[PDB]
Amino acid sequence: QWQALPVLSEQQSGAVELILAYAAPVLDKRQTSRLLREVSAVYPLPAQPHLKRVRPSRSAGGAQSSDLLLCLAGPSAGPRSLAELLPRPAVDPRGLGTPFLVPVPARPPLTRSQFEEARAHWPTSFLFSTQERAAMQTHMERVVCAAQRAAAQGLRAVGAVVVDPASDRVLATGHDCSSVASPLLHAVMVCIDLVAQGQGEDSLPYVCTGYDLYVTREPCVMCAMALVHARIQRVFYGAPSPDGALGTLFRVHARPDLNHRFQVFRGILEDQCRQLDPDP
Amino acid sequence: PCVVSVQETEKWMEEAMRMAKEALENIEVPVGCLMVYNNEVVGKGRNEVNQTKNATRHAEMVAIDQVLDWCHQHGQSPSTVFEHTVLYVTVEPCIMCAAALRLMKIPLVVYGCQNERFGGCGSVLNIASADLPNTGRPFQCIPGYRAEEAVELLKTFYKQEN
Ligand SMILES: [Br-]
Ligand SMILES: [Br-]
Ligand SMILES: [Zn+2]
Ligand SMILES: [Zn+2]
Repeated sequence: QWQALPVLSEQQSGAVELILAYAAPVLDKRQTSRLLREVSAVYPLPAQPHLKRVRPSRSAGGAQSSDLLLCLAGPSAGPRSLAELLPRPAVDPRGLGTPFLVPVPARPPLTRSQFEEARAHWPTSFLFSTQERAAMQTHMERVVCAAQRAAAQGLRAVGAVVVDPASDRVLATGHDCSSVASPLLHAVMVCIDLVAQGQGEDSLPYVCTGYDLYVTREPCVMCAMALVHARIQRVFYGAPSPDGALGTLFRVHARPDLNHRFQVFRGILEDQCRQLDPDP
Repeated sequence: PCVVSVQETEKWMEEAMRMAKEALENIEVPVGCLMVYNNEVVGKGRNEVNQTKNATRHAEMVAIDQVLDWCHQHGQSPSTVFEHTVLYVTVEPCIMCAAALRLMKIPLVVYGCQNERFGGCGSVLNIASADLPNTGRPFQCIPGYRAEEAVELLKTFYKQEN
């Protein structure tokens, strides 16, 4: 039992902003399909495709009713009638009630606590599926197994794997290897070295473009920044690290001033990973 | 044995400059650097990213590997060498390299021009003196040495890339 949390920038972690739109009740349930077609051909809402156009509502007895998302509100959002909002003959407003203003999410939700606030106002589009969840689990039991091997040997208990999501082919597994002679062989630095030596003669030095990295615990500053330099596309990790740079102390995967950004999900097999070693 | 390295800053940095020029010529980000322990150069590195096809192979990390090789081959504890080593580099260490020098417990970096795209000693983040109780020790910086010369080479390189 576990769940994947997105680490987004502070800017994107806040509440989704709202904008005002006009909605109207569907008093004739059997006009719904027809009215949805005619309305969203006039008001296709091209910049808010995450909004569902039909909002259901279960009565206190299960009796269902619905309002329809007519259009966005203008600069002066006063009361507005059906005759003023929907042109004719292009729309036949039979079956609709008097329009009303409703706040709606301006942008699609990203975090699951943002889906919560946003579905409160108006239903939206959207975490991981069964098939994917099991697959991400397999890659993370692999890093855990690797972290345990390092702990038994005498090294830091940090496991990393690099995976190609196009074929789900593991490209490099490695654990921490820091020694007195070689103190910077953190789990992430070892995987980047392993992918690097395995790539072909015609390769750009962005050794990790497109690839996913799963690591037991969140990378240190050195590892994280290297991931940005290497152009990893997604990073999954289990437990945070106190000095971690993908969510704890820094969020280098989501800065504007670096020429690369990437998604980070924390909390995958976190129950197991939490008892392992933090980076560094 | 630390400030003893600082006396030839002129010479040490002139030599870092000649390597930045080399990197420039070989389509690498023009950044060169030396690592001086007890007035002897124990490690040099220019940026080797495009040659090795390994994004992490920055000048500073090529030099660190070279010092660690020197420590291995001569049987010297890297802790006692790095802690009295000064790094001379023509460009302010990136965020990654700054964390590297911290974890190596290097005490002092002398550097040239600001790293506006990736700098880790204040320009983008301040990894160099941040409060990171588990990421090594913070180091100190003498910025600015021959910065006008060094920044020109960056500006040249990026006018040259796609
Ligand atoms: Br999930
Ligand atoms: Br940040
Ligand atoms: Zn690390
Ligand atoms: Zn660097």
